[PDB]
Amino acid sequence: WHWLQLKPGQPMY
Amino acid sequence: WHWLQLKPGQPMY
Amino acid sequence: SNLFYDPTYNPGQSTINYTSIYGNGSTITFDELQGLVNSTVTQAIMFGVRCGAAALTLIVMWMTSRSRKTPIFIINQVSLFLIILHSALYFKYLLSNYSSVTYALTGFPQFISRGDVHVYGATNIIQVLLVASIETSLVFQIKVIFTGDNFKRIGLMLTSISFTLGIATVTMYFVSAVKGMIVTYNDVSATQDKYFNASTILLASSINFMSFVLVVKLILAIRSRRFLGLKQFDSFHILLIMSCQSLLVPSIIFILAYSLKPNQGTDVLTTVATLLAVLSLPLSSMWATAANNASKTN
Amino acid sequence: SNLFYDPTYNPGQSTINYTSIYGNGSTITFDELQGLVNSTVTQAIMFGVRCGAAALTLIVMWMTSRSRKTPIFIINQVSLFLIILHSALYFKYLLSNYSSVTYALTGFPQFISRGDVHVYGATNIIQVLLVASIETSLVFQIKVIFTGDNFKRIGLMLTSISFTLGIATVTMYFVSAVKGMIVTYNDVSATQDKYFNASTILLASSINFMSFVLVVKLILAIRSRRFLGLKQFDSFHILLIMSCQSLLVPSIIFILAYSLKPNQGTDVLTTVATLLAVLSLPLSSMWATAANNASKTN
Amino acid sequence: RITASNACLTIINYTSNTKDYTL
Amino acid sequence: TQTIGDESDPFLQNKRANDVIEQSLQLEKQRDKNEIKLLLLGADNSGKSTVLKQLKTGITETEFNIGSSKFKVLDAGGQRSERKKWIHCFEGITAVLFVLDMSDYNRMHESIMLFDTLLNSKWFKDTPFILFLNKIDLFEEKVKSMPIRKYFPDGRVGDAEAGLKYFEKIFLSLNKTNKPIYVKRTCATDTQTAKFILSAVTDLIIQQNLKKIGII
Amino acid sequence: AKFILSAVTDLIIQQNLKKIGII
Amino acid sequence: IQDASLFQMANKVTSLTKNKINLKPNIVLKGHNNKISDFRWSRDSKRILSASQDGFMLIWDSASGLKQNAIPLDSQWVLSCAISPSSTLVASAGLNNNCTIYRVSKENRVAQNVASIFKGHTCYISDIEFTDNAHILTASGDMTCALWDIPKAKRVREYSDHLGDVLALAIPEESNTFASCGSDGYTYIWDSRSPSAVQSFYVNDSDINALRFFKDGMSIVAGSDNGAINMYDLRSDCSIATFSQGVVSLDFSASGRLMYSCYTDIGCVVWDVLKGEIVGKLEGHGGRVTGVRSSPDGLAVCTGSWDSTMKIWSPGYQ
Ligand SMILES: CC(C)CCC[C@@H](C)[C@H]1CC[C@H]2[C@@H]3CC=C4C[C@@H](OC(=O)CCC(=O)O)CC[C@]4(C)[C@H]3CC[C@]12C
Ligand SMILES: CC(C)CCC[C@@H](C)[C@H]1CC[C@H]2[C@@H]3CC=C4C[C@@H](OC(=O)CCC(=O)O)CC[C@]4(C)[C@H]3CC[C@]12C
Ligand SMILES: CC(C)CCC[C@@H](C)[C@H]1CC[C@H]2[C@@H]3CC=C4C[C@@H](OC(=O)CCC(=O)O)CC[C@]4(C)[C@H]3CC[C@]12C
Ligand SMILES: CC(C)CCC[C@@H](C)[C@H]1CC[C@H]2[C@@H]3CC=C4C[C@@H](OC(=O)CCC(=O)O)CC[C@]4(C)[C@H]3CC[C@]12C
Ligand SMILES: CC(C)CCC[C@@H](C)[C@H]1CC[C@H]2[C@@H]3CC=C4C[C@@H](OC(=O)CCC(=O)O)CC[C@]4(C)[C@H]3CC[C@]12C
Ligand SMILES: CC(C)CCC[C@@H](C)[C@H]1CC[C@H]2[C@@H]3CC=C4C[C@@H](OC(=O)CCC(=O)O)CC[C@]4(C)[C@H]3CC[C@]12C
Ligand SMILES: *[C@@H]1O[C@H](CO)[C@@H](O)[C@H](O)[C@H]1NC(C)=O
Ligand SMILES: *[C@@H]1O[C@H](CO)[C@@H](O)[C@H](O)[C@H]1NC(C)=O
Repeated sequence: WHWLQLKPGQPMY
Repeated sequence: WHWLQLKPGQPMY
Repeated sequence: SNLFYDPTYNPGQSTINYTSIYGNGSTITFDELQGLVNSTVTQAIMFGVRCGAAALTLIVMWMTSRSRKTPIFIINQVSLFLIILHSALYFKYLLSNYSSVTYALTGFPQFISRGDVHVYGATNIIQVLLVASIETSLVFQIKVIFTGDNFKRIGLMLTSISFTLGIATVTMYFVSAVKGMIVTYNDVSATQDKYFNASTILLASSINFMSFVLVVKLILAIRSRRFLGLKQFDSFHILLIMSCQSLLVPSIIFILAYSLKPNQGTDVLTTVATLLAVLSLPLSSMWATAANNASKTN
Repeated sequence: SNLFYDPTYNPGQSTINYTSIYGNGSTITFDELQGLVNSTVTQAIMFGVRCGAAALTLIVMWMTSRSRKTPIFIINQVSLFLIILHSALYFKYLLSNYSSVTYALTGFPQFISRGDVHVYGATNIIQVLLVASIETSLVFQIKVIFTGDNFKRIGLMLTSISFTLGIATVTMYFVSAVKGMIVTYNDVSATQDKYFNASTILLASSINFMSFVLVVKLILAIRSRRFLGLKQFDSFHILLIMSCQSLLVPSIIFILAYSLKPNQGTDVLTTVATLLAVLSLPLSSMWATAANNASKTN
Repeated sequence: RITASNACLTIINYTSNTKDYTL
Repeated sequence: TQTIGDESDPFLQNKRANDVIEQSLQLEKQRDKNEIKLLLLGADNSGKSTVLKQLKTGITETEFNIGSSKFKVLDAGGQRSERKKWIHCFEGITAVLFVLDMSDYNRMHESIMLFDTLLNSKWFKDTPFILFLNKIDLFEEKVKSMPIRKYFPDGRVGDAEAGLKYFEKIFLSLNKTNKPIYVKRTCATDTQTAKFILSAVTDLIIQQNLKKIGII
Repeated sequence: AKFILSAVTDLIIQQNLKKIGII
Repeated sequence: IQDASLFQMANKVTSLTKNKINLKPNIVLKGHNNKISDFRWSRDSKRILSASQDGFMLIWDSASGLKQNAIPLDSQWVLSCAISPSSTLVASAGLNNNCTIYRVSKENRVAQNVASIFKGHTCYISDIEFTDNAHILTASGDMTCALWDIPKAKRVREYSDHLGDVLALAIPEESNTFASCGSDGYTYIWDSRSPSAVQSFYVNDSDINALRFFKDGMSIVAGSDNGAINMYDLRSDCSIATFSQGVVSLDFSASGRLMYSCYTDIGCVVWDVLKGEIVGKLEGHGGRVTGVRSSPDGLAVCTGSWDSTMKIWSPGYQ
């Protein structure tokens, strides 16, 4: 189990 | 214009 | 050409070393770059499945509709069109400067431009509107299934809890979009992850709770239908099947996205879960009209 | 962070130097590497679109089709399931050692697995079965649309020319399959695409010719239907719209796939054109039943 | 004959005589 | 001696007669499977003869050879009150042609009831219908004079096209399962009526094979 | 009876489902 | 008079068995493709004629299973068939207004002989029956029943005391008298040498679709579309037994105790005549069972149906 994440410029899926 | 190209191990589209 | 002859050798472990901001060396193996590329490819596969499924549900909803200008028809067309537009903007993000290994490894911020930031903010705005459309459809479903009851005690309370969950997750997606837009407006290499996880867990629990309400109320409606005969397959069984589908399947996909290993690009399984939570309603309307006309034909 | 402070500098022209079988230096720019990754991601996007469109067409066809076990239903289900299975094996290919930048940059046959060779052979077999189902569907379409007419000389000639084009396309696809399979089992860095280009042009010309035949025969049936009254929008107009779509749109996508710039991964647009040539018939059946029950019950 | 009972009698007699139940 | 008798003696003549009988039977069944039959029922003295004549006793097998297709038209006649008994024979037919004498009001009413019963009989449930209004010129002449109050429940005097459209709507409002029904106004000088029957038969076979493969 | 009240509830939920267009 | 009933007279001896009557199938095969319109036994039990909507009239062999002669027709739309008692003349009519006497000879399927054609009716001809080697009785949709001749080729007498379509005809195997039915229901018997009607019976406002004389020749049965069967006597003008989907065809056995019957949707059924009760329904046929006729000798029974099949039963006296 892990927390979901973005990248620096990734939008919000 | 370009004839369709298959990479050396690519399968058929 | 020294290493071609060797029958046993692992070129996945060999060292790519490039100029970067941490230093001129910056060594990394081929397997980690291939993990990055497989993450981007898996994101592209899931957003392609999203875009294709929404495009064909839009086409079939334009063709297989008995009634147009109906409100749920318009809400579903807005939902599927926003899925298509968000998937298009995500395709334009994946083939762009941010996703590229020219910026995913070498963190030079000159590669990024203001157009990519505008596209980022546009994609976040379209996701906020998509969550608003999804919660609008779910609250419309609950508010139309809970009309008609003569004991409006648990019904109004459940509808207000559903409205509170819907406006709560739309507000959480909105504040996540504004917080991400200001932090990208300040520094192009900065990210916020808490509000995203909050809004995603709120959206998953919203779909789970409203699907629970729909399944239990459809079970009670089918039991009240068995009092009036009617042990035939009907529209209410289609509604129960698709409601239990939206209860079980995207919950399992959300649990799978939180459960699998990170850094393989499978975190966007929440999109496929959101997609099936959208498609629970148009495919049930298609199946309901088809079963109605096929039962009148048979 | 010496060049991180630098406002203007181009990392796309910055040079990766890595080891390869052709030489120790093997300098490359980031533009070439991101060209490789963008081509792989574009292939992933189009094949996700293909897989999602075919999967949701299979689900809606299982929900909204009146008469199952009809031959065109079985041919459509087989062709859509072969698009899904082909797309699934192509997903298995894109995330693997053949498409990876480990092999596409460093020509190491040690990374090539024989399980991947089995995947390659299975993909070519599924592709041949897919083209067989497509030509079966289009030959069935002509062989049914030419029944009824009293001068069975131009109709038999056009049906035989269609069967000739179909048998030629299936045989050329099978020749391409075995001609690639025996060489890939022999040498993992060799290929044969001229037979593949011939079979692709045979498939595009088969779709275009049988769509021309269906468009002309349905326009003649519409003009001969207007002679008997019957000026309403009906199933024949739906068939003419879908056959004109399968005449114009996949031929334009084939022309674009042969027209756009190479090494961009846009060459798999032929799979979207064949996808729409598949989907012309289930959407026509959906529209035809969903406007026939509308006109004849509502 | 005018009476129907003789008609019923000749029917039942003609079906009764020359019969068997060999099965 | 009324047993099966498989091992009977003169079996050579029996097996030299049964096989020539069987090849004759299969020959004429293969001959009469390809043909397309048209019923042409109408009613007595309705003017079927005029439309069949410009197309070109009892039942008249008016066979045609258009192309590779070999038509057949059965000129029925001598209508009788119990046609339902022998009407079972024409299950095989592709279509019924119907002829209506437009000017005759009582024959119009009786033919409307006959059209309804033949339209919703069990035997013709598959088979589509073609309708011919035989007296378009006589109805255009006599629609100005004497409107009949059995027709027009609600319908002005107007032209004849109004009223004619009422009739061509009430004919089309009689099919339960929406079989193909084609309608035509034919006159004694109607040059274009063989085109109608050929177009109707081709449209019939197209809509009977595009719902047998499954495209509709 | 509760027959009639349940049937009225069922008719109203079915009619509002049909008006809002799920059915 | 009316008080005499066959069931009440037959109360002294009821049925012996009511189940499992022996019937042995002999043939389930045909070369036909359309529904059997009519089939009829020759006067000797050797051969049976049959026809369909296809062009052929077939002579079948009762003992074996294969076909002796298959005669094509001038008119494809045949409703009835007949064989002369001399078994050299064969007859057909229906939906053509013409009765056609062919001659079967030289064991062939050529149909080389159209001996005579009769154009006297302006309506369909429903029933054909042969009186002798020379006469031929047929009944039409118009009221006439004509007895043509093979040498003379003209009518002798026309019995037209009926209104409505005449559907069937009955000749006893033995005086020389016939009977007919109609839509406006009547079951007159005629001596067939005078134009007047000898008898008449109850109308019951129904159409009558099937007529058979009793094997002794003194009784008559008449089946209808409402499922009713009448059992009148040739004499005294009294109704005897009502037997109440419709009756398409009837026949008796050689004994005369059980009546084979054909119903519209029930199927083939056997009735006990004395008891008046159902014994031994025959569900063997796949399609709608058009007709049943038993043999003159009585050893066999023949059944025909819409599924283009013939079923020859051959019981051990049933
Ligand atoms: C009938 C309609 C309502 C639905 C079906 C059509 C859409 C699914 C298609 C039609 C045109 C497509 C677009 C055509 C071109 C582009 C540009 C493309 O841009 C890039 O790839 C940019 C890459 C770079 O700049 O390096 C991204 C996908 C997108 C928006 C496509 C997204 C999918 C779209 C909207
Ligand atoms: C009834 C219709 C409308 C919807 C049915 C959809 C399901 C059949 C799909 C959608 C979500 C899918 C799942 C999404 C993701 C995964 C994870 C995937 O990858 C792993 O588990 C990784 C294993 C490893 O590490 O090797 C395996 C398939 C699975 C369970 C999929 C199985 C098929 C599922 C349940
Ligand atoms: C129901 C289905 C049939 C809807 C139709 C969808 C497709 C027609 C769309 C969906 C995704 C689209 C693709 C998305 C992105 C691209 C990349 C784009 O290329 C670039 O812009 C990259 C340039 C670079 O390499 O820098 C060319 C069009 C293409 C292949 C698009 C072509 C049209 C596609 C296949
Ligand atoms: C919309 C409906 C009709 C179709 C739904 C399809 C999805 C549920 C499928 C299609 C593509 C699938 C994905 C394709 C590839 C991968 C990568 C795979 O991970 C790997 O790369 C392999 C494991 C490893 O490398 O350790 C895990 C499953 C996953 C996410 C799959 C999960 C299930 C997905 C999203
Ligand atoms: C009839 C409809 C409802 C079916 C919809 C489900 C499919 C669209 C999904 C279900 C399971 C999926 C598969 C699950 C796992 C994989 C393996 C995945 O490859 C890997 O995980 C890496 C393999 C490697 O290491 O080479 C590629 C996608 C694929 C085939 C997926 C393709 C899409 C599939 C077939
Ligand atoms: C069932 C029907 C509705 C399908 C309709 C499909 C079209 C809307 C799609 C199919 C293919 C698409 C095209 C595929 C690829 C391209 C190239 C793409 O990129 C470029 O032109 C490259 C730019 C560069 O050189 O950098 C722009 C969109 C375009 C024309 C797409 C436009 C939209 C198209 C025609
Ligand atoms: C080659 O690799 C080194 C790392 O060892 C890197 O610093 C350098 O920029 C690369 N390119 C050239 C042209 O030396
Ligand atoms: C990558 O780093 C290693 C570490 O010593 C070095 O030997 C090698 O030369 C570097 N690669 C290139 C291309 O210079």
